[PDB]
Amino acid sequence: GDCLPHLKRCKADNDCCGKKCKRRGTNAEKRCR
Repeated sequence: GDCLPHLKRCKADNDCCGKKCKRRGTNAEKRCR
């Protein structure tokens, strides 16, 4: 169990520590933003 930072690549929407991972469309897995 560990969320990603608010600026590192994320493999899932709920993978960052902000629960807001950016992507190329509507939530997917680009980078924590």
